[PDB]
Amino acid sequence: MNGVYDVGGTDGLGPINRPADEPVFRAEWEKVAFAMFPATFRAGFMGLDEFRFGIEQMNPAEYLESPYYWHWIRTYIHHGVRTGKIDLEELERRTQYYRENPDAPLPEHEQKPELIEFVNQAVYGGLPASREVDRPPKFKEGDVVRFSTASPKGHARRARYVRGKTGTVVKHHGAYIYPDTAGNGLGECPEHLYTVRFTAQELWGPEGDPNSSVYYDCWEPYIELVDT
Amino acid sequence: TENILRKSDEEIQKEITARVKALESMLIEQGILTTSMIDRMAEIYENEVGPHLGAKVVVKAWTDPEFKKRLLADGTEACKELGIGGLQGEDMMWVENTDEVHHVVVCSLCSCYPWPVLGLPPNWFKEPQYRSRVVREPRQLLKEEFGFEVPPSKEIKVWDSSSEMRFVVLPQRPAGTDGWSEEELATLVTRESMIGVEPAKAV
Ligand SMILES: [Co+2]
Repeated sequence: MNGVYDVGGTDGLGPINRPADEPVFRAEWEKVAFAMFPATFRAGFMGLDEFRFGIEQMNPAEYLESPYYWHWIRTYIHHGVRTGKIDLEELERRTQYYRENPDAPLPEHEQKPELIEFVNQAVYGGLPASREVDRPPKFKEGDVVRFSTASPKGHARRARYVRGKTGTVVKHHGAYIYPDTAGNGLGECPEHLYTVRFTAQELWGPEGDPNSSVYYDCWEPYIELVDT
Repeated sequence: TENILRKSDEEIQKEITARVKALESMLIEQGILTTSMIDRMAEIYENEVGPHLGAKVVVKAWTDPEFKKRLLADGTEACKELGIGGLQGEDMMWVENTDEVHHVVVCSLCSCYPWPVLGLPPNWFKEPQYRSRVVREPRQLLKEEFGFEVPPSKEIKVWDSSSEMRFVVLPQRPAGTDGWSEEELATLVTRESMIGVEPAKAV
């Protein structure tokens, strides 16, 4: 989608706010928001691509100025409601309850060893998106390609700043989960992945740095051949 | 930036805390989230996984030309030699800074970052300001924000992580470090040097 979240190239966002140092978690709620990622993933709320799409659909003004982990909370609620796993009305009732009673206890619950096992496995083993496909790669290193000008309303990894631009294939990484299908609940539908080099001049016109290039990853359908 | 429509940081924190505890209570009742699961995830990224891991990879590459070749050929496989890898680092591609080239990484579309070697990203990396400007004015940004002046003649390669491939910068080894031990060299490798916003520590 042509969301405001796609900030690459956007002007007027202001200076970088960078403290000399900071903690990993600035508040207890952040630790909870963070841990909810593997929890909701295991529960089938969404996959990684869908996770991103939920954030992309946020109110832009809220996205631009809210604490980072709040974005995660928004996507959990988004998918919880989508899948019917979260009743919004009950969530709103409970929110007011904790506003009035912030120190009220959490529900009694049993600890589950399977959830710790999942955490350790996911953290140290990872969640690889690499997949094997039957089709051979259409492109190769050195090929000059042009990025699609398509503008899907659903999830995609097509930054507005690279659309319609011409670049050179730097490397073929093999096939991976395709965002355009995965983030929209249409499955993995793996596609070959390539890193493509775009000169700053090609991307920004004369306002671009005469000696700079941007490397951007493109799934096969994103690019078409110009010169072999 | 100032926004006359925005509540105070205190009110914002109070609202978020209530909303998160509410959502937390519901996921707990559903049996998909537990207090131990939360504590374990927090424990890992607060004490176990961090930039000291990436520093180990960097110093091995600086002192082992063969490992350096393997690292640049396949980052994931190379880091596995040191027992480093996992979540959000399943696919890593390391890029080497030289006298002619400088690399800098970003996730313009969100906040993608190589957690296995750098831990969780600092807030500025995830925010709109850095993400929007680095792909458009990298040279000016590095100088203005990080006090790092990269010569106009030296090429700046910006790596935008639009896929699951995670890019990590192998900074140049600082001069005056001939014969240093891997432990001594590690004191010069910063999280910033592996993102490309700063070179490794001088001297
Ligand atoms: Co990201």
